[PDB]
Amino acid sequence: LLLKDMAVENKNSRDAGKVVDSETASICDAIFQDEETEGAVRRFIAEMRQ
Amino acid sequence: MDVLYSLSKTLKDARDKIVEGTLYSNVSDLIQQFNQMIITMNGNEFQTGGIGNLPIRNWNFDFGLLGTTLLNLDANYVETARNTIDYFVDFVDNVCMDEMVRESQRNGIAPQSDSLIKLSGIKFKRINFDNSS
Amino acid sequence: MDVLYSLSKTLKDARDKIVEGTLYSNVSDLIQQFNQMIITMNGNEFQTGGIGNLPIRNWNFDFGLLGTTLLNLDANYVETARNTIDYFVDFVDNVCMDEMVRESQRNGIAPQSDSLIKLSGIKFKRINFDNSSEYIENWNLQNRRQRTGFTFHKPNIFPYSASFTLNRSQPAHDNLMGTMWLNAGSEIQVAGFDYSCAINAPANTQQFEHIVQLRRVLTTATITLLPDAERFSFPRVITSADGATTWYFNPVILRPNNVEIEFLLNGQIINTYQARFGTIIARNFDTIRLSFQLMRPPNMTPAVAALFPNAQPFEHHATVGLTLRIESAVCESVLADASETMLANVTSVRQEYAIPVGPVFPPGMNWTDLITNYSPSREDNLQRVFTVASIRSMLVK
Amino acid sequence: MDVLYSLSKTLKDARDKIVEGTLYSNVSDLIQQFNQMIITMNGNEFQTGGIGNLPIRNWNFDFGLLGTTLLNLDANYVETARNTIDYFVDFVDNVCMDEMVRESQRNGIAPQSDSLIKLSGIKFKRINFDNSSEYIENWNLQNRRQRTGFTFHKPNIFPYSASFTLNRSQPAHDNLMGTMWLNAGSEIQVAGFDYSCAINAPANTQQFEHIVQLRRVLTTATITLLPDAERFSFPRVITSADGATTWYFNPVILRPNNVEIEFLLNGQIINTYQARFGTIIARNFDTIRLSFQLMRPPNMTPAVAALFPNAQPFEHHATVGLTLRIESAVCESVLADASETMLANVTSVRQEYAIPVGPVFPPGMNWTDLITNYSPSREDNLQRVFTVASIRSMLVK
Amino acid sequence: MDVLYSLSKTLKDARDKIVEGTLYSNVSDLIQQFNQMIITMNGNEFQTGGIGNLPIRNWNFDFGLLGTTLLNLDANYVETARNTIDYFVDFVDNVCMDEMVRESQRNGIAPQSDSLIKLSGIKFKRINFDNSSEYIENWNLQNRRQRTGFTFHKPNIFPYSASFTLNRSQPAHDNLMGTMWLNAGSEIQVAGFDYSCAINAPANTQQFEHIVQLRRVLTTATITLLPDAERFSFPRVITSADGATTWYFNPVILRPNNVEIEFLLNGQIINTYQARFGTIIARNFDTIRLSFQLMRPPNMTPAVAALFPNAQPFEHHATVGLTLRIESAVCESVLADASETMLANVTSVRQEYAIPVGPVFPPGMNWTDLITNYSPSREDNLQRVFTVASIRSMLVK
Ligand SMILES: [Zn+2]
Repeated sequence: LLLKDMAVENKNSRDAGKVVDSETASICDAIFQDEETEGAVRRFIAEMRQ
Repeated sequence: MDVLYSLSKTLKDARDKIVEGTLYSNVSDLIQQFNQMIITMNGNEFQTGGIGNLPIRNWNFDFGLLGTTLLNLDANYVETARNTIDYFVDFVDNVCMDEMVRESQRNGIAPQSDSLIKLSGIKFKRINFDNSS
Repeated sequence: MDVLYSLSKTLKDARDKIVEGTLYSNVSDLIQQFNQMIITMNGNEFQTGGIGNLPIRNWNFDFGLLGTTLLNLDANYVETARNTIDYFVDFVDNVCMDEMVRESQRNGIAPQSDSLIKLSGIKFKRINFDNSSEYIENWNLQNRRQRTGFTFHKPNIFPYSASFTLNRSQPAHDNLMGTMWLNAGSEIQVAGFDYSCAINAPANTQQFEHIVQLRRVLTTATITLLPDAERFSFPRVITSADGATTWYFNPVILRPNNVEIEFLLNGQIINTYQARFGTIIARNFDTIRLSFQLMRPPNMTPAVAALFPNAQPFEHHATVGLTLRIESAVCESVLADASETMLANVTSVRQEYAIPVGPVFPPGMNWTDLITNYSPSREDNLQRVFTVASIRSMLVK
Repeated sequence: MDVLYSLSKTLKDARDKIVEGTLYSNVSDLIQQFNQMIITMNGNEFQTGGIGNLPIRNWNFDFGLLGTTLLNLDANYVETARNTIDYFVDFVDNVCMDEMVRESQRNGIAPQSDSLIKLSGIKFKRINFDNSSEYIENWNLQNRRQRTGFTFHKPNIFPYSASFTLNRSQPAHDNLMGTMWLNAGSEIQVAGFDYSCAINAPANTQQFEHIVQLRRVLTTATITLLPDAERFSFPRVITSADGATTWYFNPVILRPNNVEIEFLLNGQIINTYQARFGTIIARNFDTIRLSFQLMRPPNMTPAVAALFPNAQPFEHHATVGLTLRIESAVCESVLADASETMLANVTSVRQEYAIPVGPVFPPGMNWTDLITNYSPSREDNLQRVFTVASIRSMLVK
Repeated sequence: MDVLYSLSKTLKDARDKIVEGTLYSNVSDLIQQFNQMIITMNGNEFQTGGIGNLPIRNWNFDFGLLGTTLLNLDANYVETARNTIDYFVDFVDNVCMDEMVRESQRNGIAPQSDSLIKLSGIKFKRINFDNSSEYIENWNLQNRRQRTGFTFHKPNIFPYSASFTLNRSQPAHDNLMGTMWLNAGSEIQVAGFDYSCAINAPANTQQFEHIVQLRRVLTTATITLLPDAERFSFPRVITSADGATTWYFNPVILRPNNVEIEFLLNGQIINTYQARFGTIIARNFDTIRLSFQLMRPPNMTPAVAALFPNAQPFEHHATVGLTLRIESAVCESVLADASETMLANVTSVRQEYAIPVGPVFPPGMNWTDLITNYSPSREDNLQRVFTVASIRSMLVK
């Protein structure tokens, strides 16, 4: 296995954050918006770069 | 000189603020500073001792950056870090001691050791920070 | 019970083979066993303590398992594991100790504590594994009604006994004949004395004998037998048999004559050695009989002749002796010896927690008292209690 | 360090489980571990020796992995393997020895040699496994800070000390009162003597006491306590305290009266035994106090009365004594004992290679000197050095 | 031979790791090994016994394999297994015993019995496995002709010897000078006596010396050396050298002066200690030499002066002594010691079955006789026989 072959854009966040696979992606964009999710969440999702 | 200072507050605020548990953003501003260092260093070779009973030790730099990621720092993250710190500690000790014994009349306020004279170099100034000690 | 055992070898082979770095495929077979446990446990509640100065700590179970992936182990993996182990350690300790104090006249061979009684339950049996620890090894072989066996360096078979027997005495205690000895642990020292130096004895020889009956049979014993009893080779002032006065013993030592050691089993001579000093083997015996004589020297230089007059006062007391030490032996029953810490562990846990004297063991787990009246109940309880001490020492020393 | 350990259990479980005829699958889990090593190694070069008479040999690695010919190994398989093992054996030996001689005051708990310092490197951790060897087991538990613990037979806790203390003396040394003793290894013998046989003493009783302070606490000790000190039961000519003359000791032995043994910990009595001879347990102590008395016999036969006149000269010297032996015990610190070869291994390697005296250990690794001033530095160095000796003995004896 | 070994570790690791409960996965690697055996055996036929009182027994093989199916283990699984093990146990016992009795001069190293000779056959080699049992470990290393080594507590290196040597004597035996000693097991006690208290000796000092030659080299020895020989500190009446009369020994003890212990190897001093009492290390030696002196006290209180007149009769005999004990050591040759049961096992099996005296071993496997004339043949036979005893003790104690 290899990962580049699965690369995906973490639509949100500075640092050209790229994430694992489609599902990984979805989830992020999803939660990002469920307003009742600790400020730490967006943060983590954010800055966490490949 | 001032250079030297940083090297430490770097490590202290490091061996201190970096521990199994802490949340991310409490090291963001710090982490950076750190890496910045490793870079400037890697490639340059050093030498301490040569006087009296002071062992002549050789130092080399070639360490990987960091996994600027994981949220609530996992144990594993630390240990891979602490291993890198310990080489710098054991380093500085030898650096301090080596410049803590040489005396110069004419100009005795300036740096003496081959170790430090090299630090006052410009290419290193990229490190100085938090001079509150 | 056997259950218990596992719990440990699990943890040991765990706190041992699980270190930052090692390759997974070294623990694959292990990891499994582990998890299997957590499962069986989770959903169970326990309670230990309640006696004397022993705290009553309560426990519950609810744990996640362990990854199976990873070629090698990362530090992080360990710490998340060690945290789970430490709760089990601190657990078992409390479990052992709780069952290491209770005694039962009836079934002193069965589980006691609310903690363990629950373990012998069937639903827990799914955890047994690797029974190679010498003690458990023998626990099983016995439960199946078979031939047990243990190993001991300087076993502790002789209850302390230090006394004498005057075969010829008189009020003044100026012309005595008899024996004095010290039986303790794995050693026997015995001296035969004759104040008259066999002056009026047939063939000028006085016969002596010392018999020691073991409370348990010893097999495959390696024994050191030496002439002389150093312990009884010096001047002494001793209390009389009735305690009313004191007598004087002023020995002069001669070589024991016609030494014969017999190791008997149920009255039968199994091994016999005639005047053989050094290392001898006694393969199976429940009794030791030492026979030796004092023979008046037929030829004496003046200095010697002067010590042994034809008439009283007898001022130098002719003495012959023997020393016998059991270096190692095997016993079918547990015993204290000079190397194992079992007795000390059991005795120490009871002392530390101020455990009250019970119906089985003598106060303070006193060895002499225990071995002197080594009843079946004391032995079954001792074995249970020694086996638990050995399970505990695999993790906690 | 732990690294080091593996290297061996690897080889042992290797030179052991790898033989002409075993089914592959009995080593599948093993084989792997092995190879893994070779890899991590190859390429890096080492330096051992470079001190005293110790040779400086250079080791380099260039090895092919291990095949897997199915269904039990063929002779050929072994030999091609054994050839590779032998280079590692001869290696480790040189590695151990090189780190078994260096000492350091500041940090004498860490790796010293160029050989080992390089091993603690991270890129090697990938080897560690099966940490069941009692010593390494305790090495780890200490790095994390917890309850360590070792097992010893006839521990060597008492520095050699053979002396006396005259509580009543005079130039002629014809009416002395005091004690003499021998503390050595795991044994203590002490005698109290009173030339006057307590003729003018209150209640005709002379009190004696002997205190021994251990340099380390012993726990779970099984101890033999016997009345009398045979070592001090015979006539002696001794040097006076000031070395200016010699006195005469002519003992006659009486039973020690009101014997009380206390095992104290930080001044507190943990265990106390009153006149109990035989086997006793002392569960945790750093001090032993033996108190005993000489009581003038209230009733004496003529022969006895004659030894103890109302006026000098006092020609027979009343003596009472005790003998105490620690058969086994547990200590949180490494110690020499009567069974382990660690001290002897370390001392022997240093002697054979003419290793110069260093800054930590006394000349010749002298045990008495070491235990007398058992500093933290000496203990950390001793433990490091003992653990290495134990790693070495798994392969080289 | 190695074959034999396996057979056991197979059963042990079997009767141990196989029980009502555990997961298959923990024995998968094991189960296999096992079956593999059954196969190789089945079809073959054996014969054991036939000598002395040893019963003759024939054995056949025709057994089913093992369910490599199941996940966990159900009680039923065990019982159907244990039944098969018990036949092998009762087998091996008979196999061991049968080869533990036969001796042979020419080739006293290789197998003897019809039972074992058949095992060394090639077709069975398909069974070797896990040789970590200290003894077999060394059995192999010796085949490949390499550096072996065992571990012993209170080894048994000194054949019993208790005697004296009068360097100055006369018919009346009233002014003797010489030494007396006891060498036995791991201990030596030697006393030097001078009835004249060096009154006419140069520098008023009498020199003594005691040399003991070991039959095998001991390495890494931890030794206790103490001043005084308690065994020779009391009054004795001894037989004269020619057995024609008896002399009187009335010792008074003085400290040994200028004590020097040398541990030599092939005439070379390897270790030397000057007046060092307590624990000392002797790293490699085949000879011990103890030199010590009696120095007449230059200053004497009246009581002392009275014991040592300028002219005979000499009534108090000045004596100095030493005690040396080898607590532990390593030997390249098998030896009896204070902990191992090997000698006792071999001796016991031979005694129980009334095995006739053979051409190699002394009657009764007498240790003193054996170690006194420890020929290569006796050692090879002893090692074979000790290794078998150790294989047997893994299953039968
Ligand atoms: Zn012992």
